[PDB]
Order: sequence, then structure tokens, then C-alpha cells
Amino acid sequence: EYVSVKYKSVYAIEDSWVRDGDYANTNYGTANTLVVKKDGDGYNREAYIKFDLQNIDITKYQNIFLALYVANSNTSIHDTQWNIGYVADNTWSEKSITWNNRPVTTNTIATVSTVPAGSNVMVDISQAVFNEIKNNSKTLTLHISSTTRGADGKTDAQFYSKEGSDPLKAPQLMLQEK
Repeated sequence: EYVSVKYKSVYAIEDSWVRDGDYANTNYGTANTLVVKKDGDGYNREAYIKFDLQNIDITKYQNIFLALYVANSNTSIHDTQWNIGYVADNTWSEKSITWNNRPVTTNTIATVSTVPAGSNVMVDISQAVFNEIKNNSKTLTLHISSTTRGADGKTDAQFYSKEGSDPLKAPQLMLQEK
């Protein structure tokens, strides 16, 4: 059939990315995109995103999604995938996180195929977030990283950040109402 599904958006309260190499001490907490790319030393980009889980009544919802909006993507973005990792450590801050102080990723919650600039990814992380809410976790950190460098290396992409123009394209959990 045709179906109309209703979602509540929960926007990230912090987000940044980190780069290794000479940039391993650089902060990007105000950057209006989150760069993600796997590659050799000095050219890795990984993203961190924080959400407030307080004031969420999980009895209203059947699924929970992470939505990232792709601002720009390189030529062969199809050659890699994106790992969505769970980060237990919520003590980092977007205005001080760097590659050298980034928190540890606990485990991979999902691996999704990429989409080009102007498209949107919607990653089902229902059990991940339901578990954190049931466990009285007040705050959720997701780590975004790329699985593959790729044959030609043109596999970097950038998501809209909370500091991007359109607040509707900022990182967000989507709460699917029952």
C-alpha cells in the first residue's frame, strides 16, 4: 500500500570531525560540514555526533533512525561504506575534540552504503537507541567513519553539520511514531 509515516526529529546537540597527521590537534567543532574519509596517515577524517536522549518517551515509537544529509561527495564515494559506531564516552566536547583526544568507539551499530551530495541516508539504529534509553543513558554519541580507502582514493564525503545553513539537514535522530 501507500503509507504516510510520522517522525519526530531530535537534532544533534554537538558535532565535529577530526583529522590525523598534522591536523591531529586541530578542532572543527564549528565547521558547517562533517568530513568522513578513510586513507593513509594524515588523511583520515572521522565524525562524532552527540544527541540528548532525555525527554524521549519510547512508548510512542517503533523505530529510531540516524539521518545524515550529504553536502558533498567525491567521485568514487560508491567504493566505500559508512560505519555507524556506538561511543560510550559522552564527555568529549565539539569545541575541544581533536584526533588525539577523540573517544573510543565501542562497536559498530550499522554499515550503510553511500549516497551522493544532495541525497540523504537513514540508518536504522532502533535497538541501539532503545537500549540506551531503557538503560537511562541520557546522551548518545555516534561515530561516523568510512570502511574503505578505495582504488583511486576519491571516497571522502561531507555531511551537513548543526552549523550548516539549513537546520533541517543537520544530523538528527528520527523517531518513527507507531
